[PDB]
Amino acid sequence: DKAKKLENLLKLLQLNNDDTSKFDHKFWRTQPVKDFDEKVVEEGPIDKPKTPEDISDKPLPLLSSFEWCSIDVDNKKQLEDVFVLLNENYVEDRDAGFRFNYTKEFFNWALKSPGWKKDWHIGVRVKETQKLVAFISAIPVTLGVRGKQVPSVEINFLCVHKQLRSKRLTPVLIKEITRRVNKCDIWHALYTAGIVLPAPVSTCRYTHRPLNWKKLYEVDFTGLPDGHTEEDMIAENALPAKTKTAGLRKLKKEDIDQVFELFKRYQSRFELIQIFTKEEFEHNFIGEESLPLDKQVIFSYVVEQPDGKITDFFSFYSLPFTILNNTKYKDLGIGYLYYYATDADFQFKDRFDPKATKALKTRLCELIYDACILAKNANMDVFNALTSQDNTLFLDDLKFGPGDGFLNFYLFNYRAKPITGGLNPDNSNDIKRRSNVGVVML
Ligand SMILES: CCCCCCCCCCCCCC(=O)SCCNC(=O)CCNC(=O)[C@@H](O)C(C)(C)COP(=O)(O)OP(=O)(O)OC[C@H]1O[C@@H](n2cnc3c(N)ncnc32)[C@H](O)[C@@H]1OP(=O)(O)O
Repeated sequence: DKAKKLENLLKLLQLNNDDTSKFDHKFWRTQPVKDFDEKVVEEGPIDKPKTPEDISDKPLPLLSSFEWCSIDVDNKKQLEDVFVLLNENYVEDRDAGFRFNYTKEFFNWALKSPGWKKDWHIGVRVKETQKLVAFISAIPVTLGVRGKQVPSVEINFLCVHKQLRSKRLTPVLIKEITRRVNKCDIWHALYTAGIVLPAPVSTCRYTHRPLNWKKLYEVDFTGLPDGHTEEDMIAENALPAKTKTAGLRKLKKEDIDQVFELFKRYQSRFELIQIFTKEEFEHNFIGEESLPLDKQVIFSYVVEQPDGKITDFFSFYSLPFTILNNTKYKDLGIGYLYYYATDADFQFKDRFDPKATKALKTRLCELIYDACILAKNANMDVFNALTSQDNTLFLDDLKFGPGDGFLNFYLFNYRAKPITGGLNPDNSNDIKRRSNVGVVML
């Protein structure tokens, strides 16, 4: 009642002409989640503490015709099954012009994270045919939620085949993967969606830096502004071929220890983060051995000083679209800004000091300017960033356009207060406060 009131208001805040994928609440009403009207007095779990023994080993009943299944990443045939199911179904509109293009290379990187368990890469198949019709994945991480060590799981890649959509099969998937994670002494999750569900702990906005404006326009992924020319836009978004900041090079393995310190030192300013083990850190920021440029997933760069000191670190991952109804172009290169760290504001006591901000800003501008060059050179056509972290320092100056897509962050079975998503009351970039959202989901 005051739940629906505040939900409609939340939906109105986020109203737009769904860009990409975007889908009274009988399922979540029965779930360990913050409700909209609920003010949080103290942060912590929602359910009374439990043990694996209160949770059964028998998987939840599916309707007649279906069956569960693990997916072994390493098993080509099975892996392929996932990205076929995704690519064909992961975009609402069938004739939208674009399709997701999840590669084997990509899921090998994302789904094989330290502690990954094939039983957490869940699927559903038709009994008779063995057709994979639904998928959800879980991966282990300890989250940092305002100083508190939360041992949790990251749910991503929920997908249900379009032909049997709206069949309340999503609850079953969720319950079942909750079951499998509860049965291993994990009681929380971090999930993000573009859709508004009961527990938005945060909200950020997608933005786009054009790297190849001409192609972007020819594919209808960007507009031609009023009183402006095609050439004008080309000229406006023109990037140099070579990066500008001295010291810049790829992230070698030998850098892990020095970077990992700089990263958790830097990251420890945000209220919601993932606490990285040197193991999982190394896995995220160095991809499969020698992939070609059109298959490489994670791009990580560092700034080495003459004396060998590592000062800065930024990363980005590729996730291409397939472009359908278009004679000139078959696909669209998409870079996403990932995790980064810099020591440029370290010699300052307060993050929000006008001087500490000025310093951090002109550095982030330098680094992310180069990230763009690098991405363009990696043959990407557009560069996405999320108003999260300290992103709001450079988004505008670096010609990151406003993008009509919102990302809400959620915590399962845990209540936390609103965390700055880098947005103002009116959805413009909060350049004064920036964001305390430290995690970057896929
Ligand atoms: C350690 C404990 C474990 C923690 C577990 C964490 C669980 C959280 C996991 C959450 C995963 C997020 C992480 C990601 O991967 S977010 C990425 C999800 N991907 C997409 O949305 C792109 C492709 N979309 C689809 O395939 C859709 O058709 C899906 C399958 C998503 C919805 O299917 P459909 O449109 O054909 O209808 P339904 O009959 O199946 O189900 C309708 C009910 O389900 C609720 N719903 C619908 N969509 C979502 C959604 N995206 N997150 C959460 N809930 C969702 C909805 O509110 C309604 O419930 P209620 O409002 O009446 O109550």
